[PDB]
Amino acid sequence: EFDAIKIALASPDMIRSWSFGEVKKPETINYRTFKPERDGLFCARIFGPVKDYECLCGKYKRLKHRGVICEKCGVEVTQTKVRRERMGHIELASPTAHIWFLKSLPSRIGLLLDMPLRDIERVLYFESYVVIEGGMTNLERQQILTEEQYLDALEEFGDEFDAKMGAEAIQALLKSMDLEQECEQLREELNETNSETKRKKLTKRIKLLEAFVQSGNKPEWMILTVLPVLPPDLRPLVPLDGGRFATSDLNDLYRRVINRNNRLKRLLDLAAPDIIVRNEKRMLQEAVDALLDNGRRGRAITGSNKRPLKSLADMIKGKQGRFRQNLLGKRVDYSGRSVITVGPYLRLHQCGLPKKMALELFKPFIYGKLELRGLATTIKAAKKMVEREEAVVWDILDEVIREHPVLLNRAPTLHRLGIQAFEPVLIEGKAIQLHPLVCAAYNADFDGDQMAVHVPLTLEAQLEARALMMSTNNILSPANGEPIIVPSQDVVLGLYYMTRDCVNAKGEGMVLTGPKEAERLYRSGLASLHARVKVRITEYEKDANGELVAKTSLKDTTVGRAILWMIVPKGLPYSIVNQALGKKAISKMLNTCYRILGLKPTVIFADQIMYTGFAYAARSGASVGIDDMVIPEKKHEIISEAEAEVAEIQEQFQSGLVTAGERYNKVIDIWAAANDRVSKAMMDNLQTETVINRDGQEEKQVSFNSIYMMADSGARGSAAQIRQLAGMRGLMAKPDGSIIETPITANFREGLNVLQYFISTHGARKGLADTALKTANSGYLTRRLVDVAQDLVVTEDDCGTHEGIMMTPVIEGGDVKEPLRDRVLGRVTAEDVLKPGTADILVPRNTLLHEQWCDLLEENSVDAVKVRSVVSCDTDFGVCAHCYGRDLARGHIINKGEAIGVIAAQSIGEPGTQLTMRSSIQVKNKGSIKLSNVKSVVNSSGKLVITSRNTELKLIDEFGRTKESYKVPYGAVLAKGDGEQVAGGETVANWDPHTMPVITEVSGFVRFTDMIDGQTITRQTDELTGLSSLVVLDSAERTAGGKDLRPALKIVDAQGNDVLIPGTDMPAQYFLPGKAIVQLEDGVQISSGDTLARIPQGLPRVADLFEARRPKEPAILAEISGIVSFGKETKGKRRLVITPVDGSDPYEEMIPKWRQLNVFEGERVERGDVISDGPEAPHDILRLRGVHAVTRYIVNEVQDVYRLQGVKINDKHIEVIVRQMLRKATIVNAGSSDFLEGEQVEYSRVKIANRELEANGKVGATYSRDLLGITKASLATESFISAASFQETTRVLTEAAVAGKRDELRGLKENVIVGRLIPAGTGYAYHQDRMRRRAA
Amino acid sequence: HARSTGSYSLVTQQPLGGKAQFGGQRFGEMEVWALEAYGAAYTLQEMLTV
Amino acid sequence: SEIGRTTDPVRMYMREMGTVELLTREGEIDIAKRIEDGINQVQCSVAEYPEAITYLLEQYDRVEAEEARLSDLITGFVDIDPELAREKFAELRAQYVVTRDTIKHATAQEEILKLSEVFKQFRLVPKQFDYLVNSMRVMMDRVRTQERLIMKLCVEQCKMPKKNFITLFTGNETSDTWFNAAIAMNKPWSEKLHDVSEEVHRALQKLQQIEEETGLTIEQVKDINRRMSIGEAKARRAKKEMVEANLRLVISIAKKYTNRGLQFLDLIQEGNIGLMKAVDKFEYRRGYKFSTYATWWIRQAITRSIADQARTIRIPVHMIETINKLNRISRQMLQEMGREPTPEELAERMLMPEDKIRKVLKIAKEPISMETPIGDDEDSHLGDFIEDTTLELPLDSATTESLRAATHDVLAGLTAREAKVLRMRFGIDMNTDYTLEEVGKQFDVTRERIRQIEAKALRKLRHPSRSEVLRSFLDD
DNA sequence: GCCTTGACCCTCCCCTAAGGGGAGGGTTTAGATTGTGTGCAGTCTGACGCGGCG
DNA sequence: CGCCGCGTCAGACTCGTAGGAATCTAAACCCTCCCCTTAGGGGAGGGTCAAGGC
Ligand SMILES: [Mg+2]
Ligand SMILES: [Zn+2]
Ligand SMILES: [Zn+2]
Repeated sequence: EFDAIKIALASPDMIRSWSFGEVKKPETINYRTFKPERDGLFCARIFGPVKDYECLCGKYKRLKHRGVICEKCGVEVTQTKVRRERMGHIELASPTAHIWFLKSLPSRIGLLLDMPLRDIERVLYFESYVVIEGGMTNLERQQILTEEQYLDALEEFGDEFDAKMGAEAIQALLKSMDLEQECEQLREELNETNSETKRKKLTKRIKLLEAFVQSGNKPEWMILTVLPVLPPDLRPLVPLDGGRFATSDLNDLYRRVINRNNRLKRLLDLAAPDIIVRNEKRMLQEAVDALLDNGRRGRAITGSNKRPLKSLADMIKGKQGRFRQNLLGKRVDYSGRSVITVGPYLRLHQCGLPKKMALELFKPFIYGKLELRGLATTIKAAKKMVEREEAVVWDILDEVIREHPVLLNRAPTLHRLGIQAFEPVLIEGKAIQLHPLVCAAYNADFDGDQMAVHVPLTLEAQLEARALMMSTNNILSPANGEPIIVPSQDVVLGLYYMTRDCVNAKGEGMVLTGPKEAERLYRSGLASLHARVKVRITEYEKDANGELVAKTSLKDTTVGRAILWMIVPKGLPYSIVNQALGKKAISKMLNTCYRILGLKPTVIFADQIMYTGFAYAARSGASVGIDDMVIPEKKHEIISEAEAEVAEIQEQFQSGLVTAGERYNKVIDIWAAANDRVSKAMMDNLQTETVINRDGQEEKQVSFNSIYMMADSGARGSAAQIRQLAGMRGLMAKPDGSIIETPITANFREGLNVLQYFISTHGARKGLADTALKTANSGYLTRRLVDVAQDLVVTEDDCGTHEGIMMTPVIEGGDVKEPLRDRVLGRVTAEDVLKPGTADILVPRNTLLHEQWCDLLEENSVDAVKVRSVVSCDTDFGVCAHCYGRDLARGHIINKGEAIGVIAAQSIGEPGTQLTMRSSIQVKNKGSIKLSNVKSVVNSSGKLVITSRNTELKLIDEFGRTKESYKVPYGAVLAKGDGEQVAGGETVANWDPHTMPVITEVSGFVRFTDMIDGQTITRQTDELTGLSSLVVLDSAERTAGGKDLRPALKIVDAQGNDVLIPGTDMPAQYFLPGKAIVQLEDGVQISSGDTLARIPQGLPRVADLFEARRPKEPAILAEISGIVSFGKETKGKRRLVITPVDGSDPYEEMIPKWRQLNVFEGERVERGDVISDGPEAPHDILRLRGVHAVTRYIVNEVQDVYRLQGVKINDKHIEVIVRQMLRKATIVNAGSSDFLEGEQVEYSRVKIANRELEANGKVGATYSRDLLGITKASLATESFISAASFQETTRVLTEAAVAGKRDELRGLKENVIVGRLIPAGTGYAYHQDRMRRRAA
Repeated sequence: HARSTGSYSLVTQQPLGGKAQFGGQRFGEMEVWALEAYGAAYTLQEMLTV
Repeated sequence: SEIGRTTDPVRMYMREMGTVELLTREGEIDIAKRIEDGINQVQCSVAEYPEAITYLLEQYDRVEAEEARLSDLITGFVDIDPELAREKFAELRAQYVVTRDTIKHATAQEEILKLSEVFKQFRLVPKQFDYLVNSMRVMMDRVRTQERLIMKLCVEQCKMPKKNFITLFTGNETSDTWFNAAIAMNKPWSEKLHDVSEEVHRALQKLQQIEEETGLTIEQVKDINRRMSIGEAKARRAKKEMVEANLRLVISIAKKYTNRGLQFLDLIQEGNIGLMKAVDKFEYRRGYKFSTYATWWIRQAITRSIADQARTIRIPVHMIETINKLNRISRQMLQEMGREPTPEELAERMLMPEDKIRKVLKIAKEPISMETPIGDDEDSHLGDFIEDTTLELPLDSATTESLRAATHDVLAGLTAREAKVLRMRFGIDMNTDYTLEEVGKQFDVTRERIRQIEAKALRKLRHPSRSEVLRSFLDD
């Protein structure tokens, strides 16, 4: 049909060619006989007939006369549907500026004219004149005149010059300007400029003028002289049920425009005084502005409610505009809704659908099969049969729903498992019966939740429901490869109770012929489910081939584990059930079944697990009583002891031994300790207090307490909640967040009193208000992520890149937060993985690291694997299937046509409602030590002194992999020789946290340089030290001289010889900053390593990381590598000069010195190391360290937020969003290219342009990749439709109109807007043969 | 509540809102993303157009 | 200076409106005198052209036999009963005839000026005076447009010097005596237009009638018309000073209409139009103040524009007034009874029948916005509940298609002639149905035979062999 | 059976005599009057563009 | 010319039923145009009913 959408400015002739007549009157319809009035806003002569195939006068009344325009009424005899398509126009009596091109910032009229919006608005409002042309006059072009200046220069310099006011003046200025001449003038002005602010000004204006030259647009079309009128059926005036009329606000706004325009024409006919005509022109301008965008300029016009009228711009923008309410999502037919209940009998692929719902949802199918089977002669006979609900329409309904899936949806659809397809089973209720195992995917409970049903109509939709969306395809999560159709609550409690063992249970110690004998003995009441017993078990294993070989042996098992073995599929080991099965063990059992045997055994296994767990949770009788909340018998004395401690601390505070701060902190500490004591006593009295007799002798076993069994199986409940049931509730926080110093010593088994309950509600309401207010923030973040990543699709199979990220385990301090195996599983290697035994290929170059390769990496010592990433994919407009890796929902490599961007955005945004809206080194374990980035010297006391700020300590095991990683401050003295064994708890590093020491260069003697005493020093004596110290104070502390001039502590030999560096002849001196305390004099020897001077020192976070927000005061990084020097101080901006050795030397910054610097004048810096400290800005990380550094930073900083709440997301999904944030590139040197310098282009565009330029031997452009947040990256897309539908619709449509953009509909949103197959999924083939039957 | 076909709005011709109006279910933006995350292009195209 | 500080056009208007100070009782009088002197100057400049006075005396002799009345020709005299006008018309005719023959040339400037000053006495109705001045504008603008078509062709040829093309063109007025002097320089430009020297004739020889149709010189006509322009620019600059001084009166009146459907600046602009009409119609010789007369026109314009454009569905002025009268009768009956009256008694206090008042009560209601929040929410609006009632149900479309198929089936089971006249008698798969005579003439057969054929075919289709498919498309 | 023929028959639209009734439109109206008139708001946080100081 | 505080702009969950908003306001003239009134008459356009003629 069409292949692109173009947007541009409309000329007056274009606007008159859309129209079918001029709207000349504000009449809508006759009040007596509601036919539309001629020449009005509803006019059948302009806009089309109001009855289908009938004129207005009734003279031509049938399709016999079609297309004939009546000569009496002028109405064309045609369909009335044309009243939705036929526009009109208003010929404006005065030129009126378009408010979008004036007032949507930056102003296009202002930027094109290079006038301030203050001067343009003064001319528009008839307050000032502007000189269109100066002539033989001293007046420059566009010079603004007040009225008196105009009347002076008019009589003084005659009518040689031309000066006007109003939008006729602005229009004459926009018409009189030469765009190409001004482009050349501005370009040669750019070639004369070094000021980067003015250079940005000029490149903005140049690309505006160039967009106007390249487009067909003319500047003067930004001033309206003709006004389009929307078709009247899109602004309908319709009679309501009670005879009242309902209208659009556009009729009010259009009527006001017509009324002020007709009065302006009248006044120009009467030759009114010009104060009246200027007023009418201002009123027509503000009426047209209110029609186009109501509320931008001035106060919003309200009509008859004091509610502002909805303008044309409000129709298409916002959450309730066309795009977001009607185009990006719709209300659909063949859709129902009901409360969901549980069906525990259902199979995983089926739902229960009420017969009353299905009879309506499937109604044309039933009509078709009633007429087809001869049971109805006519669709109306069939309709009456279905109304009467004859007994045969239920048979017809049972055969029309037979293999026909339905989609079930629960809002909010946070991820794609919120829509799943099921085969319906017709039930008799009114409630949908949902399978239990899918509820966790839906986040559904049966406490009043509703779900929507949708009927797939076409064969393709039915086969996508069956093949893509069916719940038996959805057992693995797409966020992480973990099972998402997983047992819970009742199932895991039944499977846990079944697989537990009692000590002296009935039937203990017999020997069973198999699991069938165990079931016989349990059912006949001769053995207990927990009787530990000896069963002959035959288990099958897969050999090297796909063959399944059996082994039979007597296992020491229980009766219930033998019973549970009967439902386990064959390729699985008996050790998978020979344990008590909690939630984790059952999830791992399902994952094991999936990886070993595949999907068909796994869905059968999951159904059998559900049935068995339900059955044996029923058999258990597992109740909850009040005697199950066993309160520890020593809780009262723990509380009495903490009360005695708090009383003695209170008496200490009365006796002045402690101030209120440490007093309060001591009370908080002795109550947190007593709470931990009560919790440990409660859990110890709860977890094993089955004491049981084995042949007379008492023995302890794990407890069959019901509260404990629910908590221990992972069914429901944490230890933190058993603490509130049976322990004490503990310390509560004020709404301030500060802890109330008297805790709830009660639990819920005992009562809380009124005061305890009140201070518990303090935090209960805070949590509930967080839940209520963070869904909006998480939805907004997910929407921004989808709209930044929607266009990313796996388009290629392999891009042949060799880049990638080096995956290592995440180690923060001395904990391994993320192992290598789950950071590298399902990813394609980027280089051959080698053993510690060198040059032997362990894993070849393009291997997808499935579980066997990961076990091979784990049994070897591989600590780092370089893998392929989407940020390093070479594919233009997409991603190859190898840089992505596995589809985590399938378990194999991703397919071409997968919308991995929507999956990534949903995977990140789904857990957002589980996030919150509001010194020395102690090595843990044994292993070798190695340090990195060390500036190391030997102290006089047998030490290692690491005088650096980039060093880090790493603890290696005998395996060879780093297990702990710390990093130590400047001048941290090492208690260890680096490179050999340490022990657990062994202190390796000690330093000063609160003060920064100065550590010397080489051994020698103190010498002084530029420290003129009395002006750079206060020599102060500390009364109990014996030797006085010398302070180098602030700059305002002393007079001119040493305040800015730096004291330099030289080191020389005692014979006066300056000591020279090993390797360089660099002069050994130490320049120290102000606020320093020195304890040294001249003459005393100092070896290398003496410390001479001491200078003393949730969900919003993820949203800030993806928006790439620069923090409040960032870290300061070294742009270029070199040596530090200092320029103009004593302004407030300390001037740092990094001096390279082989580059262009001067590079300065303006560091405000109210942040402590962490660099010295003698030490070098690498590009990007911290000069000052603070939260790093990701733009700086990208510029100075690169793309891999900023993606490493963003994935680590986002997974720190997610791992803290126990949320497991693959970092494929964060790398997808990071790749979509690195989509632009600013050109630094164009070469022989079509780009300017300092111009932001797409990275793929400049990469393709360089591919073509180095294909023709010429030099391509050089660029610097930008980092944009997810809002600025999704607003900077090459598609104006998706950007305008995301947000800021006015800005997007304004820049797209003045630039003359064209949208080729290449992403998912633009094909959703326009009702096409998306270019992903099963529409990927269609778009491929749409583009190869267009490029041919 | 269920609906196969029914009344439609005036300006946009989409189904009406509630079960009092015998209306359709809102297949909103997040459901469209859910269908785009599957490859359900034909299911989506019939939700949007037909 | 307050320039550039506000966005409100009301504040901008009031700001620029207050820079004109109010007039005294004496200021209105001499502004009105300036207006009347401008119009008197226009009239005394009109008097130089005779055919206007001839038309006016034509009008008077038409008043003599009463083809019209002089109450529509003159509003009065200054130094209306029909006896004084006889005296003044006779003395003016005796002046026009005594001027007609005296043509010489210095003597011709005595009688024209005394006729001008004696024609000054007639203060005409605006219609006749406007007709005379517009007639003179048409005469001078057609004379002027051929005057500059003379130069239109001279630009059509070549480069155009007309700095000294005007040297002896002034005064000759009969022939090309000025035209021959242009080639007398023999510069190349003086070539071009001269070979068009014949084509120019019917322009400056159409002067051959008009200088015999006006009697006076070209610049005499042009300069009495430029004196008319000076007089009307004096009268127009004085009307502008009376409108600009009285805009506070318009705001003073318009503030009492502020919430009846129109906005404050809309009311101000309509009242400004009324005020300009009042300035045109005011007579200071009545001794009244300008406020007294101008309030009538300002209120007229404001109330008329409220009746015209305050409502989406426009109610005519007669029904607007019926609604207003009904509303104040309802106010009186609600006060005197403490209870909102019913249309029965509301029709007994009014003079009107009850069924008239019921529709008047149903006629006065303003449309609701379809952006009205239902539930006073902001997510669901009134437009979300309004249904397209012109849509055909898909079961009705499918029934229509099945019925087309069934009638196609039964019409295939008839003779070709009978099925043709039965598809032609009705509009089946044609764009129009036909009458018996049209079907007959297409067959070259009578009307009654076609009636017989179609009645027989219908009787065939009535049989249950051919009817059970179609009987299913009927209801109770 | 096909085809005319003369006589009938139907509805629908316009006409009657002397205005009645009403709708919908114009026009003027002469004591003097000369600057509106409301709110409402317990958002925060980015982010951009600009006067104004240095 | 470069930087800092200020002005401004743009974003911020889907089912059932209730469900809106409620003030304010010429009169006397004149005109044309359209429909209406009896008790049916006249005609145009289009159908219908028995006669037969082949
Ligand atoms: Mg719930
Ligand atoms: Zn018509
Ligand atoms: Zn790739």
